[PDB]
Amino acid sequence: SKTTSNAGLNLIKGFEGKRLNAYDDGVGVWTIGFGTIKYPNGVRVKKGDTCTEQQAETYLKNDLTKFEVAINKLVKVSLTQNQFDALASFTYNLGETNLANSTLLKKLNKGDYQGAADQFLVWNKAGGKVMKGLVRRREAERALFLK
Amino acid sequence: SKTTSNAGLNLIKGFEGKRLNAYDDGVGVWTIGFGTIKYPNGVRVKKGDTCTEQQAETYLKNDLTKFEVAINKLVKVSLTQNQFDALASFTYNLGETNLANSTLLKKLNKGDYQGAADQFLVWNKAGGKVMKGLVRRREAERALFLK
Repeated sequence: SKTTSNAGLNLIKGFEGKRLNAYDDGVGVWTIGFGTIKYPNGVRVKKGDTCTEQQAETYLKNDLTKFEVAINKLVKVSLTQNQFDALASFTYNLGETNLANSTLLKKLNKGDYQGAADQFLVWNKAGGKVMKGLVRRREAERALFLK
Repeated sequence: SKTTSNAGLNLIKGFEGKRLNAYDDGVGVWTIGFGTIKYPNGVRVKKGDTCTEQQAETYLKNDLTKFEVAINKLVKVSLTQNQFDALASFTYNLGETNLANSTLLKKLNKGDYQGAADQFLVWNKAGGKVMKGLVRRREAERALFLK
């Protein structure tokens, strides 16, 4: 069973940004590193927390584990490491339920890799508006999937 | 018995957006207007459909009826219109079963309005992922509920 490799980690790190001081993510949930809100020991991130780059990467790798488990359970065809990494970014962003219900996964499990790759681009909306950042993200994920 | 007023309608329009051309939501469900997937005559939205803003408003008001019915059946205490509208947004987003089983409804039906208001905030997850947009929705619903 696969885990997220450096291609997927770099993708996600680019999207989350690097923040070594805890920050309000905009809705009052304190966050640090590359999108971490809870340390692997269960302690919640709080205002005033600081971390190192290595700690942030470890925390990201931990945050990914549940979504990696979901991908390994849900996908029933072979994946290149690039394809797994693209799905890890997609699923980290959108959650396991969106992956489980997606047309992407339906087509993927039929062996239709090209159709699945094109489904990444459908998920470009937040609040019904197409977001340029989500377009760029889905395009990067599709590009890695097809690499 | 109550129906959703302009306040709840604006809350829901906020996070559904407005799209007068039908679009795929990523799970193969074509969607139009303010999150409508089935017209009031039971006909499913399909690719190529278009509607006017007025039609979209009518369709959204129709979509809300099942959730309004659920709230009026499940809630056993008085509600201001603001509180009803907050619950309409919450239940539109999360569904009748989640409302029925919620600590939110349990506290509300004991007459514990402040406890219920605070329970809005725990419903900020999708597919194992805390979502900033969901936190925003829940905080807006709580604020309207408390107004």
